[PDB]
Amino acid sequence: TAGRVVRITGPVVDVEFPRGSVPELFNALHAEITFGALAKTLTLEVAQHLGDSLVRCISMQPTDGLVRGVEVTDTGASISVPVGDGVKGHVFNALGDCLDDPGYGKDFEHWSIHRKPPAFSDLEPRTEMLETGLKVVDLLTPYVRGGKIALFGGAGVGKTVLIQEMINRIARNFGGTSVFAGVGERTREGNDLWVELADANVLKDTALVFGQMDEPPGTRMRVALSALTMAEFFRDEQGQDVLLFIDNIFRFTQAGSEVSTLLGRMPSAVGYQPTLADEMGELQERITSTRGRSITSMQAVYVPADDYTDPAPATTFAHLDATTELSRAVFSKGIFPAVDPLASSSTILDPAIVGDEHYRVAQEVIRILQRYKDLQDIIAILGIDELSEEDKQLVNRARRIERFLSQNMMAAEQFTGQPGSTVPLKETIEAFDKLTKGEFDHLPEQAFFLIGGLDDLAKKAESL
Amino acid sequence: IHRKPPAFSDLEPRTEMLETGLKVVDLLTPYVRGGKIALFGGAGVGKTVLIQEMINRIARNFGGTSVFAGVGERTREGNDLWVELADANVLKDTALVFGQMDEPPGTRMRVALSALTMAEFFRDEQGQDVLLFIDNIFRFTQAGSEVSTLLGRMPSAVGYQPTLADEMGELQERITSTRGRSITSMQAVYVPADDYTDPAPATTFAHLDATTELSRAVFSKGIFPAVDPLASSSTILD
Amino acid sequence: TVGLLRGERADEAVIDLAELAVSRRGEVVAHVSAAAELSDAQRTRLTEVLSRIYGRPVSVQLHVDPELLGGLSITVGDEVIDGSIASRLAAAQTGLP
Amino acid sequence: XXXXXXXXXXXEEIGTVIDAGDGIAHVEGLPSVMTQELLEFPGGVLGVALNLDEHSVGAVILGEFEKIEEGQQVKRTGEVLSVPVGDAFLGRVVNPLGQPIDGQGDIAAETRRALELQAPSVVQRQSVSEPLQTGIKAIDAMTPIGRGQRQLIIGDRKTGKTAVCVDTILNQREAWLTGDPKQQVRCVYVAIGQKGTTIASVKRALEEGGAMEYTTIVAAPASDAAGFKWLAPYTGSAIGQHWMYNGKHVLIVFDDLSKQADAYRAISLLLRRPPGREAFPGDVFYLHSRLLERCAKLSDELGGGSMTGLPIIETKANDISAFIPTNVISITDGQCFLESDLFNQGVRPAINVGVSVSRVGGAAQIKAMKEVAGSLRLDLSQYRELEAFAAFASDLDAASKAQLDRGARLVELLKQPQYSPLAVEEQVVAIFLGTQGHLDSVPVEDVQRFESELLEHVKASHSDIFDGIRETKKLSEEAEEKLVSVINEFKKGFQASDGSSVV
Amino acid sequence: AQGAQQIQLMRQQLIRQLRTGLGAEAVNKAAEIVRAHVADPQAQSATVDRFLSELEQMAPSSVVIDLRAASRQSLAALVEKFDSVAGGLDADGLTNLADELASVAKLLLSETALNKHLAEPTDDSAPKVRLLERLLSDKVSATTLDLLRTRWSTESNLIDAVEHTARLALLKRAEIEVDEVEEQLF
Amino acid sequence: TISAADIEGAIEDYVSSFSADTEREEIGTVIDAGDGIAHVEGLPSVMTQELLEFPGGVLGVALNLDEHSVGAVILGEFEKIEEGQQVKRTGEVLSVPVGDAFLGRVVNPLGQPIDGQGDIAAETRRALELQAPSVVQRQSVSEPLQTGIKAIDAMTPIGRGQRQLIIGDRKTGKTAVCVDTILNQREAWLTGDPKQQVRCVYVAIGQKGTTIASVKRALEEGGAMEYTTIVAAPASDAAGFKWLAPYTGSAIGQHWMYNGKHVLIVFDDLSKQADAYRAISLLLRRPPGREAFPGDVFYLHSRLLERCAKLSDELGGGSMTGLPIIETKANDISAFIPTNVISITDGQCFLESDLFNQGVRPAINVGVSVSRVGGAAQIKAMKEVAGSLRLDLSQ
Amino acid sequence: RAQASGEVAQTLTQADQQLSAQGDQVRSGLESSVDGLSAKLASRILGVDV
Ligand SMILES: Nc1ncnc2c1ncn2[C@@H]1O[C@H](COP(=O)(O)OP(=O)(O)OP(=O)(O)O)[C@@H](O)[C@H]1O
Ligand SMILES: Nc1ncnc2c1ncn2[C@@H]1O[C@H](COP(=O)(O)OP(=O)(O)OP(=O)(O)O)[C@@H](O)[C@H]1O
Ligand SMILES: Nc1ncnc2c1ncn2[C@@H]1O[C@H](COP(=O)(O)OP(=O)(O)O)[C@@H](O)[C@H]1O
Ligand SMILES: [Mg+2]
Ligand SMILES: [Mg+2]
Ligand SMILES: [Mg+2]
Repeated sequence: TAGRVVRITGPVVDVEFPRGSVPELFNALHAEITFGALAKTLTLEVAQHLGDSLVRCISMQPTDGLVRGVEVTDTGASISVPVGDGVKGHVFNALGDCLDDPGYGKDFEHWSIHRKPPAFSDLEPRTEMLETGLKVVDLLTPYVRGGKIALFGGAGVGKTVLIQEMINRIARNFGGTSVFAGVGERTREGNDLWVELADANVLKDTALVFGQMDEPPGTRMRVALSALTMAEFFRDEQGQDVLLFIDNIFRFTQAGSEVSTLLGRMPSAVGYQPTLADEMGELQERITSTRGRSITSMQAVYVPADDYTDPAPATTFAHLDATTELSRAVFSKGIFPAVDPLASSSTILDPAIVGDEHYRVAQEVIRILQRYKDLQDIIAILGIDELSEEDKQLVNRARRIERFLSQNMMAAEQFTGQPGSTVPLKETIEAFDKLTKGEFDHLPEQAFFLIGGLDDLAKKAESL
Repeated sequence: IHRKPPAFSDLEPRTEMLETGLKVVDLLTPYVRGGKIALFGGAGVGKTVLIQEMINRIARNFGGTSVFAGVGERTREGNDLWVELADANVLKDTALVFGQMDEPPGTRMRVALSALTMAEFFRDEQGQDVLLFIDNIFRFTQAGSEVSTLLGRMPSAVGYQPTLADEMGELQERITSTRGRSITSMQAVYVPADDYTDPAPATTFAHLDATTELSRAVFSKGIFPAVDPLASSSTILD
Repeated sequence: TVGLLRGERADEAVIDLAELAVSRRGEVVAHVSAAAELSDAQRTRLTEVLSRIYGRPVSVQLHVDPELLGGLSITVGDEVIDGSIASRLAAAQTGLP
Repeated sequence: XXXXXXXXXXXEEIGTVIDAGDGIAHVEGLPSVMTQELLEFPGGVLGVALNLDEHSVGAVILGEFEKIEEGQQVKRTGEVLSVPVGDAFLGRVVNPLGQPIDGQGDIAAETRRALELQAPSVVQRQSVSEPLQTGIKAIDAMTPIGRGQRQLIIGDRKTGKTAVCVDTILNQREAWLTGDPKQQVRCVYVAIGQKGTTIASVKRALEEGGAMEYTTIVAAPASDAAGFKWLAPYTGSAIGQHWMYNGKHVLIVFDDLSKQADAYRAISLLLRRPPGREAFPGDVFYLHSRLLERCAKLSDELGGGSMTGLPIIETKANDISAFIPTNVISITDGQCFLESDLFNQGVRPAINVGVSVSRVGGAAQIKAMKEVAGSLRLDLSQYRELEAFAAFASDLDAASKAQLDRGARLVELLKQPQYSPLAVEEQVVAIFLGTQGHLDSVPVEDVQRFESELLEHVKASHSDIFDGIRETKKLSEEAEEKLVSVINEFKKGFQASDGSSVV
Repeated sequence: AQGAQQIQLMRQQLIRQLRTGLGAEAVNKAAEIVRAHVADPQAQSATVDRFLSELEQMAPSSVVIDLRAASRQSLAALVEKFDSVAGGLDADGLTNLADELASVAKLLLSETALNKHLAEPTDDSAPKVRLLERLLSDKVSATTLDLLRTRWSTESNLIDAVEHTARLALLKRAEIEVDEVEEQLF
Repeated sequence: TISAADIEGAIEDYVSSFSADTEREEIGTVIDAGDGIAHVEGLPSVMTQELLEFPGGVLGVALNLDEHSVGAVILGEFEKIEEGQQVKRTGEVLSVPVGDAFLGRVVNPLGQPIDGQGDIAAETRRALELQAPSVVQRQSVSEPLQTGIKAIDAMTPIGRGQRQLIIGDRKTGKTAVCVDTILNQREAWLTGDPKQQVRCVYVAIGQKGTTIASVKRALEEGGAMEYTTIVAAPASDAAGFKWLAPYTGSAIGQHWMYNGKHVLIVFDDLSKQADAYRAISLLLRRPPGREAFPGDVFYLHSRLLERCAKLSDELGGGSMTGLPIIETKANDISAFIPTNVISITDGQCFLESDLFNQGVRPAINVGVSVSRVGGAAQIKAMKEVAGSLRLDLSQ
Repeated sequence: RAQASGEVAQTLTQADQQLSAQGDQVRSGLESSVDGLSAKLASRILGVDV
């Protein structure tokens, strides 16, 4: 005995079941579409109970071709993804289907994507700094080994460049095992990544799960859970340390809104779903470094219309330990990676963790840039000349500090042709201390763009 | 609690100035004895202090009677007022009614009308002039808006009940001083989001002879009592 | 009844028909569950008890099930007696410090 | 026993419209209809069955909804939302339903393809490593477009977007005349919300240039119902995909994609779905991405075909930070922002060299152009800032002045007239003239003439330059020396509109 | 001092761990002992008897109750009119009235507008009675029309009342076997 | 050392004490479930805001009582719920366990432990919606809550029985200030005098687990967990816990308060409570008011904060001091929820990032910040040396 | 500070191992009592001296 479809509205499908055989929430159901070249087996996920033995489900595939009255069979379990050391090296989708080898993973151990987060008693905060080799990050927003990092920004400001750069900075040398969740990003980038990780030979040590934009919202929101399951398996069972890249996690909340509008739930503010914070929290709290093991996560967050006050970014800000924030304005200045020094933040930027020499320089730089950002309102009208000398001396080196935060990243080599640069922390501290104290105030601003370290600064200045 | 306001036949305008001893008030926003006076202000600029100062300055010299309506105000300042009035002798002649914000919408709506019923008794049945203080009369329409969507009214503009104008008028028109029997009303008004355009202040402004409009911009400069000299206005400044 | 169901569920409809039949008989009906059928004397005693727990006399329909390994459970109106020993095992398990 | 009784009890469909309003209808019956099935009504009107309720079916009406009324019979077509497709569409103007609107005749369709067919997955695709020559100097030099790329043409009202895309379509004729499908690009021009006269003008321009041998137009003019505007991009991509999976190369222009957003806003609000930002429904992203992800280059295991997309977006007062602009910028692989403040001065096409980017980059640029032009972008950006500075410099060093004049002459070089696409073999020379400094002696006011004449000089004599470039896609020294000799020989024969010779 | 406090904390946690382990094994073994005891109906019936004694000890009835008041009163008036009709009726005439009431129920559900009009309760119901009679006297037995000559709040309940009267009539015909009908219905 | 006698005695005492009342009680059935909401049929005798008991041990609050259904918010894991299953009534209006055994624990909003250190020997149960003390029962704030922060204790003092909103933007020093205020109380706690030692409650709403743990161990570093309780409604938990945590915190506080103790309550942060209440109300399909917030979002905070005050000597003289935190999107104070809390509380400490970034730390904007009880909550000496510092710095 | 922290760590570890051994000692004794306690609990559940 099994159920029947009785309503269809986009990817959302209502199914009626016998009186006593209603499926539990988040159970997976199978249905058939038999029109033609469009035919396929649909997986539906139970999202609600509507009463009278009727339940409302989210389709993981496009419903096109689904006719009313077709039978629907309950699997009795949630959507299950393959887990195991054999997962590494291959590409998967949200439903556990391998794309590189269709039959792969059918015989592996299967874990449910829906799981409760770790007990509070097993949580412990991390403080060990992670050295990436980017000046602005390592100085003002030091990442945490085993913490949660995020890259915010609008459209067309450097999510992908900086994300693959950080892949080169961490994953290229990380001794552990990596997972890459592509949540609603463009597919061409996924193919580029699948090729690049093989060129660099890193592929054999990382797993990829993709849910790109073309897919309907129902799976577009579950892809994150699908990959997080493999990440937390590598965490809890194998005991390895893990890197969990996710791009872009805003599309998870966007798919949540799309499915919400169909489920019939009333809209919140500007038009997101209610429980937005609850879904995002249920997702993010699972990505945590429990005692004795670690899962380092770098997330990308989209920001529509550059409205940093949009409820979704404003919500996701709460779950992150490090938050690099890109900006349109800094990008227009030609600065790259275009990080906003005053908006970005990191919780471990305190003297007890990073040391006094680092903290003092970071805070002096922040003070200089803040005074600059306050004088901008006059700078824009009357130019620098109107300012008093205590302000003009400050602005002259503020511009230089700002431009020196730029760096010639390895990823940009494919566009600019200039090779990449990695700098150690101590050299960055020395350089910015010298800058704030004025040992380089005599050089022109254009000398500072996209340098790298200090020796490269001298080499470039000599040529001008 | 509920009674229709006095007929238009019995109303006359008031033109006797009330001296308070506040430089800005006495100069730019002269008050009217027997009129309707209001303080306006966003959150935190000090309305509750200024209204207690008006109690200190008027009700001390005032030989008549007085009533204080706590409409959705915070309780600590009501207790401070109850203790202060008993430290002086004024309490012998001052009635107090409290419907503070710890209570649900019903009491926040009807407490104003109850204190106003007491004031109307003093006005009509005795003729002894009286001072009616209300703090804060925005919580009345606020509670109305809170209950609106549950009663079945469709929400209007930024989110007040549609009956706002008439629901507020049925109250305000009762505080009037009919001829030969005065009520001096002093009511504090909250301005949401410091938005003087919000429908509630915009509707309240019409029922008042003098408005001592506080502003956060002045308060941040340390100017205290922080009255905005430009926005504040009075009809007796002729 | 089937000719005029007008939207109700068949099972609930027939059960309401039975409830009407018994009410018109002047009694009420309770649903009883236990691991084994009680004896005739036991049923007469059960009726004698329910006639003291409720005013008008209560008739009974027995839904035997091995879940209630011991004892019996009674449902009437929308009130219930949780007398089964399995509920006692569940309680002792959950009540543990 | 129960089973047999149940079977005994259990022992061409036509529906009826119960409700109709403003481009949407509700239909009774049709128990066996598929979701998004193309229903048909008595008036010769079609519909899309979006919502299937327990008692009625919601159908968005395509075309003249005026002809629908309560009590009309509705019948199944038996086809999921689909359009006819084939090679026969080449040279025809069709409405989103695949029906001919030009009155030129019937369509000898090959087959039918559904619109909701999913894009090719990560494993099926290939890198964008193949040049889609646009013929605009300001684009092929600095922002090259590869086959399988999505290049946004975002700009302001009246800034030459449609002109640029028509030039891109016209440039492909030099390739069409070769029979090999690997070069033989074919095109589709999807017109959404454009004026009928503008579509007619595009039709005429393409006919005059010979582009209609290989271009298909899908017309959803402003007069028609929102549903046509909503479908036009999807039916255009459906026409393209059939060629794409067969191993052809396709170029899709969407002019303009913001009005599909507006049409879907209308449709959604008529269905009473709760709107989001800018009153748009929450799923406009799944509209534009569902459309643009279809564009790809396929792996050779699937046919080496590709489809290139050039979506146009109209920006309110150059506010590139708006909702739909940022949504499409987040989907496409680059943008060529056409600034109006430059268009009115005469910089045409008005490509903003600072904001424009090609996120594929020089991978799809031929080696000749890659060497000659690859420096131009940053040089022009620094020239623009140098000009912004020197605009109020009472005096400045000679080096700044020389860089300023070089920049001004490069800017004057980049612009070109409408409907005048230049082959890459000529674009490389046109940019060589500037980057290598041979223009350093010609007055600005003549530069645009100078280049346009020299390309004809090299066209009549010393053809081995263009041929050597074309046949190897790199500019060899044995040709560069003859090029420089021809340039210096021409400089003596050329003359300005006023003043002296050009040395 | 904080270190020593943590020592004491770990000691308490150890006490808790052994305590919970003991309790869990205790309850599991008690479940085993219970299921071992409950293996024959001699235990089942005895346990039911013990529960019966405990329920005899239970407090006496304390709830009188064990779609709205106006509709309920209309249903009770229908019940009284049926009491009169049945006092007059017999099993054969009872079945005739039941069939007539089932037919009139089918009519009322077919002609929805009539139910929507008639179901509105008002004083001066006599003209409504005449409207009813003009059709009830033709296709319905005199007794069915006499009972039908009877205030309900909604058309759904007014229609259900006809089925109610028909059930009452057929059950009374059965009574003229109450236990048999009840048992077969269950 | 550990002994067998204690373990054996506890196990045997439970075993011998075990008994079941076998009481008759009312039953209902779930007809709808989803997003943390459940519609239950039956339960005629159910009280408004009664605790319903679902079969997986999960609890719920009956907020809506319709003519044919009861609307309940599930306070726990809603995944286990199924349509058609049984639901019991508890016979208890929404209440939480309270007792001085909560000191040092971390508890779910329902008052059950999540620190893992075992069950809590609760003293009694207290309803979460008891009425605030009236104008007559209260007393004038006249004694200081020493924060140890110069910019506050001198310029904008906090007194016992005072409400001082801490209103800032992201990463400005809200949690820092409140944690420091809790830490500074040890020098008074160690005196053992109940009339000056301050007991603390840190309510975490919407905080991520590792942040709650960092706060916990920062308090342990300073010995604050000897007198501090933590009510943790982490991000993962359903909107119900997130909406409820402030009220259970206030109840745990009010018990000590009315027993004659002095209490301090930090809410971190009430904007998350407003968001959770919005979510719950929208799932129950109440028509929202301005900015999609529930119509009565003000009454959510007012009856939470007004319930902290100083009692008169006739009720033991105890007090409860609140320090609610508000997070302001894009550093505008003139918004809906911040301007509500500003009007419910007695004073504002406004933390501005543009001051934090220029060395002024804690980043108290001296102009907007105020303490309306003021110098009455200060020792004489500070009133002398700091009597006008706020106005002078604003000028 | 360092000296006191080292002493604290030593105390913690020594107590850890001692408590492990002591718990191992006592739980063996508890294994004997558990069965009688279970019989008592079963007697409570059934309502008779099982
Ligand atoms: N290459 C060119 N050089 C100079 N001017 C041009 C060129 N192309 C177009 N224009 C100008 O722009 C007009 C046509 O522009 P076009 O139709 O491309 O604008 P558009 O971006 O399509 O605006 P809309 O979308 O509103 O039609 C021409 O009539 C001409 O004035
Ligand atoms: N008084 C101070 N002096 C110097 N640094 C400080 C001070 N107070 C806080 N900080 C630092 O600034 C950062 C502030 O983070 P904080 O703990 O205040 O987050 P928050 O304000 O609680 O934000 P959220 O409410 O979102 O957690 C921390 O890294 C902390 O070390
Ligand atoms: N250092 C740099 N130099 C030059 N261009 C850069 C640099 N960093 C990033 N970019 C450009 O920015 C673009 C980033 O796009 P992307 O981050 O993918 O946007 P989104 O993620 O919003 O789609 C790239 O195409 C790249 O060309
Ligand atoms: Mg990206
Ligand atoms: Mg155009
Ligand atoms: Mg905080």
